[PDB]
Amino acid sequence: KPRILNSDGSSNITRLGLEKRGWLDDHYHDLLTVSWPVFITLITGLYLVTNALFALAYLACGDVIENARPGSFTDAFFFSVQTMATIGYGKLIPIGPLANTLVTLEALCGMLGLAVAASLIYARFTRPTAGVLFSSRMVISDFEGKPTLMMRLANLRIEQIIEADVHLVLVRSEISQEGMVFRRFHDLTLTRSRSPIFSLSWTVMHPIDHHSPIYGETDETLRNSHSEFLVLFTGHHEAFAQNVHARHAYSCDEIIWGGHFVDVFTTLPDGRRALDLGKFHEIAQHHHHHH
Amino acid sequence: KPRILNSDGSSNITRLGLEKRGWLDDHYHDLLTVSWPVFITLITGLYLVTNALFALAYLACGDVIENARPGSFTDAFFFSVQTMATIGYGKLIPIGPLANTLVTLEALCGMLGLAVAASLIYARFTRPTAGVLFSSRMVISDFEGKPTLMMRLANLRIEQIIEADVHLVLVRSEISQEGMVFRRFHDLTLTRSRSPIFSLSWTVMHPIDHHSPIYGETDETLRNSHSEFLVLFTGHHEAFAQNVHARHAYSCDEIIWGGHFVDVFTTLPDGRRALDLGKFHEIAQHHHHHH
Amino acid sequence: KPRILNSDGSSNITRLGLEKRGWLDDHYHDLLTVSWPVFITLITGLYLVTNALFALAYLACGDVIENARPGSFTDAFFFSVQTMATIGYGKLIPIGPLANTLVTLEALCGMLGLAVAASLIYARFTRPTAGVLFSSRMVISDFEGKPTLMMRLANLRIEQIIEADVHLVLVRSEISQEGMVFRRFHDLTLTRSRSPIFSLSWTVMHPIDHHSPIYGETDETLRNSHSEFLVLFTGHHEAFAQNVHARHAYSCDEIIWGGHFVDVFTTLPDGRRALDLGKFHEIAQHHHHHH
Amino acid sequence: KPRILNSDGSSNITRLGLEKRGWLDDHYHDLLTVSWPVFITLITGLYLVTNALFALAYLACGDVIENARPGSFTDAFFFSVQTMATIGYGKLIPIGPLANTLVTLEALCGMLGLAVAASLIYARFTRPTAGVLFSSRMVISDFEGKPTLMMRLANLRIEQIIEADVHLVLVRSEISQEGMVFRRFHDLTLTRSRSPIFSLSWTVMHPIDHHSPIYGETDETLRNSHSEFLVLFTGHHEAFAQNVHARHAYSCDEIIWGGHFVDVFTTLPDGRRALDLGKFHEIAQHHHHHH
Ligand SMILES: [Cl-]
Ligand SMILES: [Cl-]
Ligand SMILES: [K+]
Ligand SMILES: [K+]
Ligand SMILES: [K+]
Ligand SMILES: [K+]
Ligand SMILES: [K+]
Repeated sequence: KPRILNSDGSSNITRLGLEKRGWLDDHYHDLLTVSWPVFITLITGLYLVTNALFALAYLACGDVIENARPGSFTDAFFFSVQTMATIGYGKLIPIGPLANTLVTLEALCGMLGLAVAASLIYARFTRPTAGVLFSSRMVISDFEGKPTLMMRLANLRIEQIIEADVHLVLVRSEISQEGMVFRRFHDLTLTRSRSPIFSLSWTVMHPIDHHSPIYGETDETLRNSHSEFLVLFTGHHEAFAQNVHARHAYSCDEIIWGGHFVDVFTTLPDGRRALDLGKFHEIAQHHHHHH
Repeated sequence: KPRILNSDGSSNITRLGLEKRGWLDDHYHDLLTVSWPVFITLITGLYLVTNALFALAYLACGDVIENARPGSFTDAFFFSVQTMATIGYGKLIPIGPLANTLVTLEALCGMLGLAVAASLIYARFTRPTAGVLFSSRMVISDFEGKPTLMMRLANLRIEQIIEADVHLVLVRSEISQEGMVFRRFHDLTLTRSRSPIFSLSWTVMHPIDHHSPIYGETDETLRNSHSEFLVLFTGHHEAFAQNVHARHAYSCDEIIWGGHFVDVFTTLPDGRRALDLGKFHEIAQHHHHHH
Repeated sequence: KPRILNSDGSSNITRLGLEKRGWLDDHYHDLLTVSWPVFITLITGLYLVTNALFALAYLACGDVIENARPGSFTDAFFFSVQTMATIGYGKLIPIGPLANTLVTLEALCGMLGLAVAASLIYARFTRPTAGVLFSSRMVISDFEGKPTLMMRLANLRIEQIIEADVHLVLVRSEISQEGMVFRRFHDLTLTRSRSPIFSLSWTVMHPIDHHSPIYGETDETLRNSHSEFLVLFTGHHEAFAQNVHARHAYSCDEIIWGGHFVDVFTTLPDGRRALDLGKFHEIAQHHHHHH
Repeated sequence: KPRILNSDGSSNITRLGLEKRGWLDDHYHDLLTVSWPVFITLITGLYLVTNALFALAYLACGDVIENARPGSFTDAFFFSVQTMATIGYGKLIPIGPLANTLVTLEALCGMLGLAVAASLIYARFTRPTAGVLFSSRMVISDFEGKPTLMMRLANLRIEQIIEADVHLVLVRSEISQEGMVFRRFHDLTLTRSRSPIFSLSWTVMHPIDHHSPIYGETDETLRNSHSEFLVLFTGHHEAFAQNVHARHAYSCDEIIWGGHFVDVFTTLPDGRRALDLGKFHEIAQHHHHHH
């Protein structure tokens, strides 16, 4: 049993091609992902090499930086750094027609330099994360007189997410009248799918009624169709004053028949009502007798 | 009677944990909240203690700043300030291999320095506020032949909010067939929940009909379930050319049975039609006779 | 007959209060509206006064700018300009403990200076406009066998608006069973309210059927209720790769009973199919005979 | 047979007018479209011709730049470049009342200069692209016992698009009871129009049932009405942490009656499950016998 969706809801499918690419994915399309400290290294790195190059560029021009040593790389490099940052001390003024032309070019570079560098930082850099915890398991047990598929999520930060949508989706292999076998998605209807203010915990619920794609199914039948469940969550995070997304996926064998999530809200001596996420993945079962 | 939601719709529940944190909540996740004047202080402060440091850094290098006094902090500090701002007067040029290397590092810093500082300012700094006033009370009284749960809201600014949604929500403790007591959310249907152009005042209305979760309830029964009402409002503000959110919460004892909001629109000698928010929280009751 | 909504769908109602204000409406809440050329003046202006002040600040410190004339404002001012821009020529270096402290403060100022100035520009400055033309009139005439309320809109730019929503809304004075007279909004159902790709012209249509709030109404009855129609349009503009909004309002006497918009699409010798907005406000009527 | 919508869903219709323009379309309304390398040229170019100008401006003032040659353009130009970038070496200080006034003006320019330049870059520059491939053809064939209009789309990048909407739309010429011929849009209902996580491939499907605008139509009848199909796709791209849009259009003769898309998912020796976009446009037909 290989898994079509990973737990984080990434696709396992291998992709085939080697030709074109996202314009701007990389001309984030193709930096704004890797960790903060790394990001800085890269910009730092790029900052140096760029300078050390213009440095190399002045030298190959001659002894054309005043008050500089003959053909010295450090002196020049620092003049470069001193040109690009736009520090312009003066002691190291340019010389002639050429050096000066590299100057105005080098200034331009550090200017855009700064802009791009600003864009990234803001882009990140923004992309905020949702701090949403999904339960490691699902359960099917009775609620309001129906067997109900359930799972739950928690908000890991103190800030509030408002206008929160969850979508719970069955994915499985089906056969058509026409004898074609395909992979189909079903949007399980939830007792409730919109929570206007998500702040603590949320048990999402699919009553398996006669209208449910999983009516009359069992573990065995679910495994036969290699059924999986995909959960997508979204919301506007008060913290970032921005939007957030989280996904997660579950396979059949992560569905506990009969289970009940343990209550996650507590009452305490200090602070009264509380919420203990230590219990978030806890599920109760009734264990049957042996002989 | 302790309150589960505060008037501002913040949650009263105590949260339990002490382990992880929002990546970027603080690496706004963890500044862009505190007041303008404060923000400036902080950046000002940071600006100083970063300079003073590099200052300390040059000194611990030796008498390595030219035209500077021996081991003087002020002179150096100013050279720092003069390096980071990228002012580069020149009179205070760096000395040797080391100082110069701190320089290029210090320039980088003030560069990102500027970018971050720009990001924050724009981030704020944006997050605009909705200037929405909620009535201090709710009422239940007859409209179009049904008892109706009502409350109202007003736009506190001259700008217009377009595409405005309100969601009015009953939260209460219920018992399931299976003898489990939980807290449930109901979306009260509104005679109208979308207002395409919100500009003045808006009375939001829940006709308590047979389909209403509060059909046949009374003050007594509402208190019994510790019922609360949560209101979320959102919209695109023409002002900021951006989105806005406001919430508020009400308990049972802020529902006035029989009350009628007072009309808030006026006709006047000058300007004709007007709107008086002075009367926004005013509610009419019929008082019954004593003996 | 005074008008409750203006043609541009602004509210005519006078607003009453004089106490609080939008935090950031103005601390755009309270610049990013006035025209480009004006914007520049203001920043230019602000740029000068700020400098001329720090100038005044150095002087009141003494003859503390080197190579400057005694107590001269121009010299100082230029040193200020030379400090704030972070030009730092050098010929005009600061003097002592105090001047230098104004320096680091002045640099900070021009830094934020630049950031704010950047934020605004981007904010504007963004807020893009929709170039949407609304017809000066509405018409009620027969379409598909029903009298139909209609009006139309055109896209004034070459770019495309995608995902376009229009909302057409009756506003009028009504009376409740309970003898209260209020102003009510009705969302007229449109044959079609979503146009996924708005690019040329769009006649929006409300079939007055038995379900319509304006079933059996007439000019006379519409005027009695001081009925108005409010139109809100929104969409994502391909141009700005951003969102856009437009509104407009119509009173009774801008509804032409019997009228038909003139066809606005043409066929031509050159370019074949065309679209002539010169005809956009043209309406056909049948004029009855005299004696 | 001329085509009303092109394959990319641009409109073929000629537009008529020559009077007003988008405020900011160009005052992106009217730069942020042309290719990266080009963009840089333009800013580079602009950077130069703004400097050369101020250069010309100083000269026409006299020999007013110190340490500069008499009336030399290069020297001045570089002083310009050295003023605008805010490099401020010093060796080339300004002279008198006038030069200095051009200075503070030139600094302002390079300041806004930088801000605008930063805005554009971020604006671009953002507008991210969707990397969505549409099948070159449509098909009508039986699925679940109904003839079904189908086509499919694929994600060309490794990143995921979440909350993806597709809208498939019949456009054709119709005649009203009132003998008026117009162009009408129909929203074909899809067996599924929202895909919460689009990542690989998606066959979009319109079961032609009794409720379908294309019930009982044929190639002949479709051509008669000059029917076209328009597809709009949108989604939030995880990559850019932003939104994306793609459209495409199809005419009658790009609908293959009886065809079946070839399965695009594969199983392999290495990596097991894969997806081959090489087969994306492949369609199966049953070819009938000759004599
Ligand atoms: Cl499907
Ligand atoms: Cl209403
Ligand atoms: K400088
Ligand atoms: K200098
Ligand atoms: K500088
Ligand atoms: K300088
Ligand atoms: K000097």
